[PDB]
Amino acid sequence: DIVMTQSQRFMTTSVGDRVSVTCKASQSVDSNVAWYQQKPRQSPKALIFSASLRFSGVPARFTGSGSGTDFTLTISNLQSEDLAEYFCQQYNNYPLTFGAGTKLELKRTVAAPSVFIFPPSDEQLKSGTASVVCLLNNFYPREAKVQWKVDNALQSGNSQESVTEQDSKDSTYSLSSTLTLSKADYEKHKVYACEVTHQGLSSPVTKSFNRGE
Amino acid sequence: QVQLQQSGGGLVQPGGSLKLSCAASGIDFSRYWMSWVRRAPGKGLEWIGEINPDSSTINYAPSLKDKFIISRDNAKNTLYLQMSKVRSEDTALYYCASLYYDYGDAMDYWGQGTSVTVSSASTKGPSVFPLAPSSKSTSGGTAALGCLVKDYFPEPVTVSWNSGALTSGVHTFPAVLQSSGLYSLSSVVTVPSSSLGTQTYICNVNHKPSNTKVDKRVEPKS
Repeated sequence: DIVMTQSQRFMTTSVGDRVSVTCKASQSVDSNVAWYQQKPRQSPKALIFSASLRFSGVPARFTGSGSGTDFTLTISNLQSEDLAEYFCQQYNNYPLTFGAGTKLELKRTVAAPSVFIFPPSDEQLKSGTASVVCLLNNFYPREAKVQWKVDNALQSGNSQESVTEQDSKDSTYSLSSTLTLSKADYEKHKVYACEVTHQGLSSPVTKSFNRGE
Repeated sequence: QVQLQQSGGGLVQPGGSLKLSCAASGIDFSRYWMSWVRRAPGKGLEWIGEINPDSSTINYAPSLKDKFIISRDNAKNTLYLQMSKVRSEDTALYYCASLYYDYGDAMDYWGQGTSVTVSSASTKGPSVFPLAPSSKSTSGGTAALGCLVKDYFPEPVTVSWNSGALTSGVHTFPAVLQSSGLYSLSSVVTVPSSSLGTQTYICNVNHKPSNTKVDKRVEPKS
């Protein structure tokens, strides 16, 4: 099978800039390459075929190039509506295969997260499990680290996180982390802390509560 | 306007069967090659197969010939994917697409996609727990509150606040698959700290697969 490799999963860019997304095939696929745009909660839209030709309706600022193994989608004068994921496909042989995609995000100024911790509710504890939630709100860039400490002891393996897509209005991200414990374990500790490190913070920020207070 | 309207899918047992449908409008369906593609969670798109206008050619990705039968009924402008002997790996979003056969197997129009989950587990509605605003919330500043939508199966849930009247400052996070095999997600909102004594905040949670509907009041704790 032919593997289509997109060398960067993520690219930061700005309105008005030129952006180039690359795609490399594991063996030659002549000019039988297509490009697609896809936004969150939408299906793909076709942009380019035969490596350099536009589908009808596609704006002229999208161009494509390459033949053999190395392909490029170039967006000139990037527009805000062009913020999306972009992925290639080869149709030179079977099976048809797709690149994994390159997602564009919009540069903005650094913004430190606003951090909040939430103890488990009394209702939940009746279930036998406790969830502790830490929210990091409206920060940029997307990179952030959240550590859980229970009675000051760093936790590992018992948390999961989830991150929103970049906000279309203010270009920030938000992130939740959930620590899962049994109720019996929850009740055996005093201090629950979420410790956050991010480029916008000169030192880590800790939010904490003592169980029961 | 070209549209490919998908239907079918949902939650099926391993070894089960499921037929997806894709209805075409705004094109002369009987002149078009059609394709099926899928995306598993966290993965790239993967082609399943294609069928030509009169059904005399049907090509499949080789790893998948056993599990999938593609067919079409031109009089209905409809394309089908029959799935059989499915396993958990076949959990994915399934797309139909038309093929740009004037030049090649590029996909010029895409359906909206159909979610399929393969699992032995039963449907399960979520529990909804408050994420109560901190009592220390900055005096005259901004407070955060939310709802934890825990332990449902399959996807999806929806969350609104105050029956859709509250939208600013809302972040509803992507679901996470827990090690229990059940999903969970949180929805949060930031609001003025001064409003916690006056405004009521209610998260409206729906889980259509289990017919679960929860309107959970989120209050400061005492």
